[PDB]
Amino acid sequence: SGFRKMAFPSGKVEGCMVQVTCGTTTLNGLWLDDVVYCPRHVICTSEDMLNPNYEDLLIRKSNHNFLVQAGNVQLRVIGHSMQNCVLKLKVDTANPKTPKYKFVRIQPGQTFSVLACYNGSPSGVYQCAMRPNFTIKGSFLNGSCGSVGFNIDYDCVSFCYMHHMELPTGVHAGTDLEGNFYGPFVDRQTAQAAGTDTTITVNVLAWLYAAVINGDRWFLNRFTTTLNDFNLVAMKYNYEPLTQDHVDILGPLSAQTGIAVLDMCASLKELLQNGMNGRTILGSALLEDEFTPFDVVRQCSGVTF
Amino acid sequence: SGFRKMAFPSGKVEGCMVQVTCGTTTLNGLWLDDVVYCPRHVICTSEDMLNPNYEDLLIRKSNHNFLVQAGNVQLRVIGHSMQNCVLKLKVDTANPKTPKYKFVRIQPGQTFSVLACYNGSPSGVYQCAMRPNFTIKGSFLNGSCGSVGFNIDYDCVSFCYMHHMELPTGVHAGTDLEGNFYGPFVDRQTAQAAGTDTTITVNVLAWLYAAVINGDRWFLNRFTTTLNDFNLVAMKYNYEPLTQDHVDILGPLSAQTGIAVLDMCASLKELLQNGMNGRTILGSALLEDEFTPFDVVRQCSGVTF
Ligand SMILES: *[C@](O)(C(=O)NC)[C@H](C[C@@H]1CCNC1=O)NC(=O)[C@@H]1[C@@H]2[C@H](CN1C(=O)[C@@H](NC(=O)C(F)(F)F)C(C)(C)C)C2(C)C
Ligand SMILES: *[C@](O)(C(=O)NC)[C@H](C[C@@H]1CCNC1=O)NC(=O)[C@@H]1[C@@H]2[C@H](CN1C(=O)[C@@H](NC(=O)C(F)(F)F)C(C)(C)C)C2(C)C
Ligand SMILES: [Cl-]
Repeated sequence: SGFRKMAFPSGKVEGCMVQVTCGTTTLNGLWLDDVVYCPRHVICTSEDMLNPNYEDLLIRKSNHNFLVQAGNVQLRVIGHSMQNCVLKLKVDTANPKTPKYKFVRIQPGQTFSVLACYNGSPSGVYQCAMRPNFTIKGSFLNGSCGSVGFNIDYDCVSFCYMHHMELPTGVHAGTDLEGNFYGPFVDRQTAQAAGTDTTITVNVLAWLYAAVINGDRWFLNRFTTTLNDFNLVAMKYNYEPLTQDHVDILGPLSAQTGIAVLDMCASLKELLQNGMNGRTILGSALLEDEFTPFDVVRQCSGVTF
Repeated sequence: SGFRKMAFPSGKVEGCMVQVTCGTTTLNGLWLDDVVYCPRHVICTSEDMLNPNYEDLLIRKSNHNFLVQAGNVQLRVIGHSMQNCVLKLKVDTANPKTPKYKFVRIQPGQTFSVLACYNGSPSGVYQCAMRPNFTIKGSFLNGSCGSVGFNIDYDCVSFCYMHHMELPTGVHAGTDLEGNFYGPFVDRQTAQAAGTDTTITVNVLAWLYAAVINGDRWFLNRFTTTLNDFNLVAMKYNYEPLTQDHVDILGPLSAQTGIAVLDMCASLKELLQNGMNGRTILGSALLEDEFTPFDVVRQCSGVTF
């Protein structure tokens, strides 16, 4: 029992982190086989970053201008190319610690672990959600760029996020490993704001199931609701619409607790309309939306990697 | 910017986890050099655990009765001994992945990372505090026993916790790596309850400093207080006394923000007396006490390992 925000074990990703330096700019890279992936703004000075022409800056660089270090060892760069907002440095040595891996573009509402890194060295690991407005609520300082986000499925590391920038409100934005941004953001130092965020309804329901599994049952009411009537009420409180796909994904938790998804929807509607009245659920005074249905099942079933 | 509950990177500990099986009992062990450390109740059946005589059960076991597995590889056991609540199995192979390490007994109020494991395989990592009542608020299922808690200091892993049991309220108890329990608990299935818990004051202050560093400053008032007057008020709200040692440990955050510890104490006193009035601090509606002063400095300075 107990329910905690839990990250994936980071060891398979720790073995892939390197430092990339171009002139006086240093940030983190991800070394898989004989390629190092890092944010393309490694090739800018401070002044370049207000309106950089990356294609123009990269034409003036050659392989030897990229200093890649794996702990104390320099890796010799033997090719370079830009893909969207990511630089790919081919190196003469394959990383012997490369795990089985995939590059995946995640959907808003999905969670992942971030391995925050500085100078190619791991600082810490924590769990994030891709927000509906395409930001993450991270913890990132200057030097963190090229830190990565990932999921593990048994032996396979699915890389989904590379860190690039901080937006107003101290939220974060970055790319998939093909260098395409999540959301409407660009890698330029100019005024950019996230859209209005929305609460990930399907994740709040998953967490109420987690609360029932742990014996926190006070908020269960005697009512059901229709999907249509639930969605009209959720809309008012800036909750995402709940779709039939979301109901189907909640099926395993529903089956395990014996509580129909639309009965839990009736309980969530009463919490939104009436509040929590100074009570907590799983130790929280606010409804939590950064646990997916799969995160709840993994943690409450002891899935390992 | 941003502030998150962050765990240590787990890779150095992931390379030490093994499975130990004695009869039909399986749990996790920690393999350092040529020794495997695990909870001594690996040698009990279900029925033994209501009132076990561990010395008696262990005299009837020999080396070959302990099945240790490191992934697919069986490690041959060549000696065994009991130290307090921990079994030590000597094996014929040194773990080539053994990090620089120490065994340390932590103090209440200190934090550590737990690597939750099942069948010798990592499931997840999260950050805990040793509560004043010698429990942790973990997430542990049947099969998690012998999961470990640790801190990292550059290259050195300080192991502080081995998991043994779950108490009422879904809190957790275990031993240091010398097999001595934290708190008054015993490894027997009998009625045991944690004492009344208390809030770790020095950690709440550390987190209010973290809030100021991140630009959440609404709760700062124009007052100071004396250590004596603060402690009389804290006592009422089941906060630990703040000692001069605690004030000295808060010195670096105090110096960085320019806010004297006793001025922050005046702000905390007003939050305890008046509440938060539906506002949040660093996104939380409750005062958080599981960040140490050192956790705040590491995260807000980007300390790496
Ligand atoms: C990253 O370049 C790094 O760590 N380099 C060593 C850095 C990470 C960033 C700094 C503070 N916390 C973080 O997450 N990223 C940047 O500095 C990016 C680079 C330049 C401007 N960057 C920003 O993050 C801007 N943000 C914006 O301009 C805004 F508003 F659009 F988001 C700030 C103002 C420096 C935070 C790039 C976008 C190329
Ligand atoms: C551990 O033995 C394991 O994982 N084995 C494979 C297991 C971990 C435990 C189960 C549920 N969540 C957990 O953290 N520990 C135990 O079963 C211990 C063993 C027997 C009784 N144990 C308990 O944790 C008891 N607790 C108590 O009796 C109490 F109240 F004192 F705490 C429960 C009731 C099974 C939870 C030992 C103490 C030897
Ligand atoms: Cl909260």
